[PDB]
Amino acid sequence: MTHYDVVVLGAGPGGYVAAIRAAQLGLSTAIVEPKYWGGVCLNVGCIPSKALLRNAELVHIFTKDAKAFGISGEVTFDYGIAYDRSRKVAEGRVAGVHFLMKKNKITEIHGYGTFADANTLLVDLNDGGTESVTFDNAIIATGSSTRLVPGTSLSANVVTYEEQILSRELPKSIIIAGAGAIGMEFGYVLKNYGVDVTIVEFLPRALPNEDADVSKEIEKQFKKLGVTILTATKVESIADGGSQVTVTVTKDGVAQELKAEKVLQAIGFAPNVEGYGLDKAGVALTDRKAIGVDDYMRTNVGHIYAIGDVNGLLQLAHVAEAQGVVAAETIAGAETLTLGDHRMLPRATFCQPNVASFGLTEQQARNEGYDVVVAKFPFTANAKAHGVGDPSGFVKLVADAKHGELLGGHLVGHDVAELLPELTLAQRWDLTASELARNVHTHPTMSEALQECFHGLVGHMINF
Amino acid sequence: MTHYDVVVLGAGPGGYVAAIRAAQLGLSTAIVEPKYWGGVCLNVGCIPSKALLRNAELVHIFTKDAKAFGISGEVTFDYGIAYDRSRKVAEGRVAGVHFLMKKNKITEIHGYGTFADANTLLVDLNDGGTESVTFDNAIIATGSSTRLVPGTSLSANVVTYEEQILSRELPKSIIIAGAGAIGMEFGYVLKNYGVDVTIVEFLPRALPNEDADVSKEIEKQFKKLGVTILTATKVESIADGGSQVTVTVTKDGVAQELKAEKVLQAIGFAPNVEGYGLDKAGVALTDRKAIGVDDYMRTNVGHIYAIGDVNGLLQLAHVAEAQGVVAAETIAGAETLTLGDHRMLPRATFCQPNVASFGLTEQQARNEGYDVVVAKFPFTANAKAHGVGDPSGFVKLVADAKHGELLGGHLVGHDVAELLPELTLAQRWDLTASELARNVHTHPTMSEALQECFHGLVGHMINF
Ligand SMILES: Cc1cc2nc3c(=O)[nH]c(=O)nc-3n(C[C@H](O)[C@H](O)[C@H](O)COP(=O)(O)OP(=O)(O)OC[C@H]3O[C@@H](n4cnc5c(N)ncnc54)[C@H](O)[C@@H]3O)c2cc1C
Ligand SMILES: Cc1cc2nc3c(=O)[nH]c(=O)nc-3n(C[C@H](O)[C@H](O)[C@H](O)COP(=O)(O)OP(=O)(O)OC[C@H]3O[C@@H](n4cnc5c(N)ncnc54)[C@H](O)[C@@H]3O)c2cc1C
Ligand SMILES: CC(=O)Nc1cccc(NC(=O)CN(C)S(=O)(=O)c2cc(C)cc(C(F)F)c2)c1
Ligand SMILES: CC(=O)Nc1cccc(NC(=O)CN(C)S(=O)(=O)c2cc(C)cc(C(F)F)c2)c1
Repeated sequence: MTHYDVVVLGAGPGGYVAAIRAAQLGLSTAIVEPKYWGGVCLNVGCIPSKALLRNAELVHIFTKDAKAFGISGEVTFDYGIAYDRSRKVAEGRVAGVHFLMKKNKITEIHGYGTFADANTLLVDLNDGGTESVTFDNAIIATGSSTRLVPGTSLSANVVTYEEQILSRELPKSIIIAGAGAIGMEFGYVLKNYGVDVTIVEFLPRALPNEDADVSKEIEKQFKKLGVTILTATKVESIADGGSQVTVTVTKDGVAQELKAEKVLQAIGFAPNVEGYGLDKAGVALTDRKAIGVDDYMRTNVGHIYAIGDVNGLLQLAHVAEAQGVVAAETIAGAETLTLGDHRMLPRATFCQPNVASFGLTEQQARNEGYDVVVAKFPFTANAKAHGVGDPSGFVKLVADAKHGELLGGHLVGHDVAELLPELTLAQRWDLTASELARNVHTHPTMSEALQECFHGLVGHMINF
Repeated sequence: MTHYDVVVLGAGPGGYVAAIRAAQLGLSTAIVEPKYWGGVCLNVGCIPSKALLRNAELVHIFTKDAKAFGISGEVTFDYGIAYDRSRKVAEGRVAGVHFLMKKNKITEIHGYGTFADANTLLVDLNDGGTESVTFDNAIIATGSSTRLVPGTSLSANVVTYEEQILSRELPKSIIIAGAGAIGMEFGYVLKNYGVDVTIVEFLPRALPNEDADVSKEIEKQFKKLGVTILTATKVESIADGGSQVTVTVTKDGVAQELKAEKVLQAIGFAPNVEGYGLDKAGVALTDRKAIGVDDYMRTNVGHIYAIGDVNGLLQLAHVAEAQGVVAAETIAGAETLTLGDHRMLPRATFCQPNVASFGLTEQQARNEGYDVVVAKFPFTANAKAHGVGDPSGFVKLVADAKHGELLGGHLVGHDVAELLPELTLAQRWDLTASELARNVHTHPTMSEALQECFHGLVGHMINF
């Protein structure tokens, strides 16, 4: 029944960063994790997927663009080597998490935690033992799990991201349920490695959380890649027949069968809230079955916090880390700053072209009553995008007309995920388009498209 | 004869942007240019060089990283096709400038302008003949020319960037005089296309304007590429023997002869100040033979401005454009913002890894009496850099300890030229390290390294 100021449940990006921050602030800290040090993100998520996406991008270059770059010769690509590299990358970063745990003198507890009451955690140790731990504060960082299409089940040929990303061998053909970031990214990797890919989306646009202009562009790019995207299409049932999987869908009010060797379920993620005594701690769930929190990540139990995907606010790694910092700082009574409207946080999808966005879409800002101004600059007017060989896409900024404060930003193009920091910095610290347009951007860079958008928000664009 | 509110001399990025902004402000504008619409940058500079650099980077990726990416096959690369694409990119961007001039109702005058007095310009027209233009304001935007090693001359095998970048065929070997951005970029392109490359630099490090830690890292990567860099070495003579060029260099009083098929002179650029009647307009030069200007780009003649490389302040394209906007706004009496100390402006070099920086180096900040705080984050601790396959390099931020105000930032790594905007926005609008550390950066991106540097400036890094 050892005692810690802080016990962290789960060691994904939210949990292990919260534990570092608590340790930095002088708090005795323990973190409890049975399986994934670094969580989903480092083991089977962000880290390995970005390695596989880079490999896929190089296939797409040394295949579709070789002639235009003066590259000649018969090239072959081996997905197994891409897989192997992704696992070595993941393993190196996981070893990093353990290094940081030791550097900060955080106690690792290798097992699964169940609450006995608001201040007691019982742990089933990976070695078979059972141990108890008490705490002054708890940080729940237990993540989310894949949501299955209602009525369907997993099987040999019907998999979540986890089994798919851990496969060294690819199928001949796949059907991906869900056109969010995960489904689109897997579609990009598999199609470039020669898998027939169909992506099925219930809403009428791929990447339906994005601005509709962005959805339209990414649909066009994926069609050119040879991916079939079926939008406004409901998956009714999934039947694993062994040698093929049959997906029954409704589209245009008509039931139709699609067949493939494999099916990836990627329709969303549900917070992990069952099976570890949240009820014994007294912790309340929202109507959506996420752990409710306030702006300081506090649950309804004042000394128990919930960070990362388990609160369902914005299920991304940098959000989990930032929420972990807020919780640790709030526990310690240190100066913190809350995150505010989580819609303003940045996010990206790492197919090529990238999609990167923050804040409100143009349609959302109009619906919420802002006096909306929009500036859109296409990368066909950017010198760097032509030099790199990919002038597709654009930057679209949405601002409020009273002072030119930013409401959102929507980017699609080559490597645009790196371009968000200046925009979220301005939004957070109340710099307007008039201040942003005076910030000189290096030439020739993709980032010059930001500066032309600022000009268009305040007056007239120059190089457009 | 014909009269304009504003006449712009030269149509590089400085001139043609100044003319657009003057036009936007309602001033009747003409722009005089004999040869390069888009100037050096769009025709023989930034635009085609970044196209060649992308081709070279794809050679490097296959050549050194093919095996690790699972790519097999005997591949050849044809520099001729890189060359052809660089010209097509340049020609499209020049057509763009012409579209912008007509969209903004700017009069193009196709010829070479000479001042007759402080309000009259004589134009020798390309189509034969002479026209006289009078003006109320003039913007001199006449650029710079290559400085040669004293006593040397151009010949068939001794060239500037202009003849070299217009060459469709490559030599077997080359000596590059000067390890500035231009010399390093050509060295990167030519070495990747199989040329034996030696770069000779008078100062004791390559990219000597950069922070010494950045120079050390780029020298290391170039040595791994196989480029010989000779630092603290003075070129004293260049003798073109037709079949070979002999370059005599000295270091520590010892002389040595270097031989190669070709020599590229890239030791610097001198403002263009002779031969177009500056004396007749009354415009004064600095001791270094640049046109002297104040903070609003005005020469000693109050209604004559000088922008871009001809004022020698910081000979970069985005600087020329920014100075053009200031000059045009000042002429019109519009609200403007001076650029201040030009050392704070951003700059980048586009070999791989990129180098990108702004502001003071750590040593310059120490020498000027700041209370210097430094934070350095290596890309070996960045998840995106490992996924991309290039974890080399770092981000190094220099701040003042009183409030955490940024003094400079120095980046070397994969595609880091895109990461400067947040740093220069914060420096310009007085956001300190403690405001920057709260800006959430998307995961996994190279930009997360910025956020970790902010944490180190205000406290302790988390993921390092
Ligand atoms: C394929 C894929 C790609 C992704 N790519 C990105 C991307 O590029 N960028 C991005 O920002 N996000 C990405 N994500 C999302 C990202 O993985 C999650 O947002 C992130 O991992 C959430 O972190 P977390 O700490 O909240 O939870 P998790 O990383 O899910 O970690 C929670 C941990 O809690 C442990 N746990 C659960 N219950 C208990 C218990 N009772 N006791 C002890 N431990 C317990 C689990 O074992 C798990 O390791 C991706 C996700 C997937 C699936
Ligand atoms: C190989 C190379 C690569 C470069 N890469 C980059 C890069 O990546 N990023 C960057 O920011 N900078 C880069 N530069 C520098 C960039 O090219 C210059 O800073 C930029 O061109 C300066 O713009 P400017 O308008 O001052 O002058 P210029 O572009 O030199 O244009 C001046 C124009 O004035 C005209 N002119 C001269 N005298 C007269 C006259 N009397 N009458 C009429 N017209 C006249 C000339 O014909 C010319 O077209 C590079 C330069 C080179 C050589
Ligand atoms: C002093 C010293 O040697 N320290 C050291 C040693 C070994 C490893 C590490 N650090 C890592 O391994 C960093 N990783 C854990 S990470 O997956 O790259 C990652 C993950 C996340 C969520 C966010 C980032 C963000 F920072 F980019 C990076 C530090
Ligand atoms: C409404 C409409 O149809 N407009 C249109 C049509 C055709 C072309 C263009 N514009 C260009 O071609 C832009 N170029 C000239 S540029 O070389 O790319 C360039 C150069 C510099 C110095 C800086 C940038 C910076 F913006 F990135 C870009 C506009």
